[PDB]
Amino acid sequence: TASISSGPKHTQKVPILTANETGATMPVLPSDSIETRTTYMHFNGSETDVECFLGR
Amino acid sequence: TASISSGPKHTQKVPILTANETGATMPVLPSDSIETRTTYMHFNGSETDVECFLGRAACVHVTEIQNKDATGIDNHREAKLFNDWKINLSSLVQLRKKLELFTYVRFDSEYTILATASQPDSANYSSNLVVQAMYVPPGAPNPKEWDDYTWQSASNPSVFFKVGDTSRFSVPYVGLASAYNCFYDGYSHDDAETQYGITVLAHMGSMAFRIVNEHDEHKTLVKIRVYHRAKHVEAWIPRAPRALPYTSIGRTNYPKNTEPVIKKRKGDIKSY
Amino acid sequence: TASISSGPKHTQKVPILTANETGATMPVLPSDSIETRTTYMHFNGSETDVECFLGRAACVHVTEIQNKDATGIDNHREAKLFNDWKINLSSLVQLRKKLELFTYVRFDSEYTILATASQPDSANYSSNLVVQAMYVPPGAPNPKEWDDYTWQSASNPSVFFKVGDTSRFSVPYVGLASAYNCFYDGYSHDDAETQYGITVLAHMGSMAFRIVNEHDEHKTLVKIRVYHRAKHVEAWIPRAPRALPYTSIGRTNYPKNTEPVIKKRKGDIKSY
Amino acid sequence: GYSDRVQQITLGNSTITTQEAANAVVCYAEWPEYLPDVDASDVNKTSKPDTSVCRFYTLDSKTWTTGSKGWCWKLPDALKDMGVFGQNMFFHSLGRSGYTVHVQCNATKFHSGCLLVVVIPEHQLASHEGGNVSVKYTFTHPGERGIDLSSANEVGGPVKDVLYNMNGTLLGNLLIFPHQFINLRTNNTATIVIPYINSVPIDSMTRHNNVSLMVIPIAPLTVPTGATPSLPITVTIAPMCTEFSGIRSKSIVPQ
Amino acid sequence: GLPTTTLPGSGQFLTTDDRQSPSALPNYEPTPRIHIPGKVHNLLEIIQVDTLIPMNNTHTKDEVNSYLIPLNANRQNEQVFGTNLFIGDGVFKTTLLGEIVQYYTHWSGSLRFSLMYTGPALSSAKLILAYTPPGARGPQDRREAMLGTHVVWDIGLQSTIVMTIPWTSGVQFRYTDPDTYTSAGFLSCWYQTSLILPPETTGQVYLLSFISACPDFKLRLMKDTQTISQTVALTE
Amino acid sequence: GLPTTTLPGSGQFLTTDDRQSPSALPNYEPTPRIHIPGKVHNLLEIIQVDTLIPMNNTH
Amino acid sequence: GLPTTTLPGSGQFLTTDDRQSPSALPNYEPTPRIHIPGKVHNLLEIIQVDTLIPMNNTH
Amino acid sequence: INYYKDAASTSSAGQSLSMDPSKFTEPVKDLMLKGAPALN
Amino acid sequence: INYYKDAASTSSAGQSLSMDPSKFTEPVKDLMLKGAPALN
Amino acid sequence: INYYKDAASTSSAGQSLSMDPSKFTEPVKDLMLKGAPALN
Repeated sequence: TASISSGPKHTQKVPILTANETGATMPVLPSDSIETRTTYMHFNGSETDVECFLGR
Repeated sequence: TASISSGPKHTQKVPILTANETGATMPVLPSDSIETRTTYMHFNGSETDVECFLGRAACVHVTEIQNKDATGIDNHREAKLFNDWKINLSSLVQLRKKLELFTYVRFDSEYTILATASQPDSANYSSNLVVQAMYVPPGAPNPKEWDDYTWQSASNPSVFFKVGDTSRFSVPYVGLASAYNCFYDGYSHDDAETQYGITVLAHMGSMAFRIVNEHDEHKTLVKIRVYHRAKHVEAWIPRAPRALPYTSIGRTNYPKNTEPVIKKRKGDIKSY
Repeated sequence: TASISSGPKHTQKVPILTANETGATMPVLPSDSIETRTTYMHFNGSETDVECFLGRAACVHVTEIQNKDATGIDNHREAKLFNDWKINLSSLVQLRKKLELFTYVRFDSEYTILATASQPDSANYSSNLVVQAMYVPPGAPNPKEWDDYTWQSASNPSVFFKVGDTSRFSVPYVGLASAYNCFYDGYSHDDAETQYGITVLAHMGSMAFRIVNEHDEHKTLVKIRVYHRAKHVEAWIPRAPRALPYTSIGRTNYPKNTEPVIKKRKGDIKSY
Repeated sequence: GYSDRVQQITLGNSTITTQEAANAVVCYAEWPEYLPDVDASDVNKTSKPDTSVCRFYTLDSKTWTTGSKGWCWKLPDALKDMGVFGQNMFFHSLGRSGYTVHVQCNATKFHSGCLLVVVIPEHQLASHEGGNVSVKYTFTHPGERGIDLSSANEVGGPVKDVLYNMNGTLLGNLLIFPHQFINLRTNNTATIVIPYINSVPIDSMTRHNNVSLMVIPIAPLTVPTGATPSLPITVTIAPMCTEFSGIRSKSIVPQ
Repeated sequence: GLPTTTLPGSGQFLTTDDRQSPSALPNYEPTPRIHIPGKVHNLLEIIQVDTLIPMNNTHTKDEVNSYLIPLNANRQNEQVFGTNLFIGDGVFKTTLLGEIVQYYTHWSGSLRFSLMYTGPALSSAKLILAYTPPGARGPQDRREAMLGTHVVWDIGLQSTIVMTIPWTSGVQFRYTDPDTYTSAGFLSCWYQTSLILPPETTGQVYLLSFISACPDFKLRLMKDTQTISQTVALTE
Repeated sequence: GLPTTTLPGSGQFLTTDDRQSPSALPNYEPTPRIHIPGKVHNLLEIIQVDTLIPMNNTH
Repeated sequence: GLPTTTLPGSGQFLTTDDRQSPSALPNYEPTPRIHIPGKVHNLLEIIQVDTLIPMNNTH
Repeated sequence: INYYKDAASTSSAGQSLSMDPSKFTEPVKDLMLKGAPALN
Repeated sequence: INYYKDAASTSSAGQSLSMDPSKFTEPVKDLMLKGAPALN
Repeated sequence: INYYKDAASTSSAGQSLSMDPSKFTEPVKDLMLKGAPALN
């Protein structure tokens, strides 16, 4: 599976401008606004499962 | 698989002359310089594997708590009504010298906790106490009294066992980086007075102990011994073994006016 | 599979006349000299196998340690605050005579350690003590006090069990040679005064015992009994059984003015 | 006619030639390489100035005399002020680098003396005070000057006792670390290639030094009769495969 | 309900046993491993790297000088140094080899002893190193020494000489803590001809000496080292 | 009778262990589940919804 | 957790029982065996060698 | 292996590995594409 | 048989049986052959 | 079933069922046949 590689941008397509009045949290990522390099997650989110959270 | 047979030599090819200035240790064998006969190894080097070397339980900590009437005690922590321990492997030196043969080390821990009771002054009997050991990760509320809401430990792993018995559980490698640093030549930030060497890179959690029992008429001393066994060991970059005595958890410092560590000859260089 | 049927004989072939000077024991049977009938063995000789003969636990050592206030004790070892034992199989004679039927012996050991407590003088109660038995191989630091750094035992196998209980573990054959010498007609070097007979060839390690508990108001005597069972036995070269009493661990010496070991007849050679 | 003996290292816009080498050591048998994605964590694209930072900087020279105890430099500290390497260093949040270290000391066939040149990963120093006294920042960041083991104890500084490596271990066992000797009779330089060694993929270049280079006289310098009793030792070091990441405002560090 | 019987040893804690345990942190995900040069797998890997021996032990406080074996110009027939081979004690004891051997009870195998010469390049020398196998005394003169394992070393361009102490033994293991029955011999070194310095040169020259184990080597039965102890627990 | 040995840790209660237990109510039948909008499975699902920060903390 | 019941005899030590035990020295390698003439396997092997009888016991 | 008959007696459940924040993060009636204008 | 779910809870690891001293004993850049001259 | 890893930890060995007294009862160099004269 955490960040893809992304480079300079000069577009008409701006993912960082939104309207929060709508009630959504738009899924913006580091790569929408800076230049990133690939990295992997190495993680599953196992210990935040509700079974785990309420299970001790 | 130890020595091959080898006979007289009169060559232009001399394996025993080398240049140590290069930094290599050339792999010279008995058969390069005497006449040998075949012999087999009969041995694998099993018990020198690092998993084996670091894999037996070592005592890492001895603490003590007491069961007594807390009535009128203004500071439970101070009366040893309960006690914490920030986990370390560098306070008792036996295991410490072993680990510091390496620079970075990675392993799961298996803890065994033995608890025995003492009744140094007149008691009718020996009571049966249950100890509670709570694992308190950094950021959790810390116990203030021996019976705080903290001990509810609703999200924090805790084990309850009886004094005289042993408790045993195993914790995965909790380091923040890829390995634990046995050494760190750095600071936590570029501060002019921040501490040197001691780092979170080594941090393994922390543990709080208490007796669950209320008090009987006599007082009971319970002494806790924590044992630690590394399992699934991985070690990188060997270093020179520790020669001088240790003075502090986490610094390399040795004591002043220490004694010569190399044994002086009783005789000459020429002596046997 | 014990006797075949055999009838009258009038031969030139006499199996019962031999020459013992040769050193052989000729395999003569009932059927060589009387008339027999067939009978079967019905038996295998199972319980005379050397694995069986040396394979049951035998008491090899009884020692004793006490739990008491060490305050002001200048010599813990001397107060039986703790105690060592250099492992042996020749101090209690029952098992010793059995092993010395052979010259070289090779086996794994299974140890059982029973610990019971005694309170010879007025106590309110019986405390519950945990014993620690440390295996101290030659070259390890030896305990000096009952709570030295030694007891950390970070590299040395140690077992913790409760008084009244038993501890059990098994140690591989730790001999330096291919077998343990039950006997050794040699010295450690050609010295004019070095000891004769006693050898490292027999060395099996050594063991140190202590109570982990601090002291209660009374004193408690704990007496340790070590049992040893040979498993995976291999024995070479049978010898004459021991006739006279033993005097020392590791020497063959018998006591002076000992008594006749052969029972004198009450009567003649002719007596029944 | 290639000898182990003559060598040329060209890195960037700078070249070194030695006509009296004794092979070269590559720490742990690994050559410096950039940070692979599979090992990456920070999502930032990194900056690789290449030839402007990966060239040879020659630190100021030392003087070996019969009384010398040895010198110690820390990396990347020693280079904190060299050209654009240094700027990059103070300006990014994180950086990573390997190095080629070339230590030089020539004499004549009448001199004797032998230096140990060793690289120690994570050399945490000891306070000469004992106990749990710390070693202040400035003291472990001597810069190009390095630490002079024959200088006096100072307050908040490290211990400078050579038989103990500045940490409670014996000089004799430093040989377990990548190292090379300079024996006037054999050798005139020592070269060690250092791959990046850390427990994290990239780190801060200012709060943590990841190797100390140490040059220690072991067989004392002995000059021919009526020779001047000393020789200079020069250290030239080149960052290799350097990467910087997390650019911003420019760190301010004590002193 | 399945019927069981518990055996002797139940409830004991043996620091050397290896079993499963519940994880206190169910479901936790450890940090990924990244690559780090230098991984060690066996202590046998590292005792083959040679380290310096403080052979010149004759000082009174630890000094860089006890690593230096001195050589005198123009002496003939004489002896350069001597030592027994109790690798767990004496000169050997602080070396990495000595230091690891001390974590085990028994050792077997060949040792590699080398000497690197540091004298001016225009000097010359011929030394003899001799290994004396157990059973005889430390040699008292070269004649005595030369009848056992030996190497005539000719000091040249090639600066180091590697002598091997081949495993000579009845019993297949020796004790690391010095023991008689189990003893390994002596190592001595003498002038074969003599050190000669060039003109304009003077004084003593020194040899550095190293020790490491051959690939031959075996160590077994781990135990605690006499090389480290303590009187109270340390704190931060 | 099968021979056993008990290990260190026997009888301990670790609040984080996960094992089977006898049911006190053998054979009881729980109420059927009906559908309810909004099921959460991971705390990671919810920390992606944004909420307001009291940035102006100065009161 | 599997349900068990312990029988009479639990915890006893019978010097003649034969069971497994943990090794105190995990991973240790014993010295190789070499050949030695004379191996004995059964006491029945040796009681077939004849030995002298002190028949004249009258001393 | 379950040793017991009832389902309540089994150990903890196993990770949903479900994970779909959109019911919480994007419950809008007309779909919003990142990059397209929020309000047209 | 593992009785437990997590990997940390398993017993000790099993012998590397890796063993390669050359990173420590021969980290030289140009390969040295035993028997050939050290310095050419 | 061995529950333990090391060989020393296994139970007792099992009967040699070897049994050959001739090394002890007839170690003579020239073979003696029962019934034939001992000394020829």
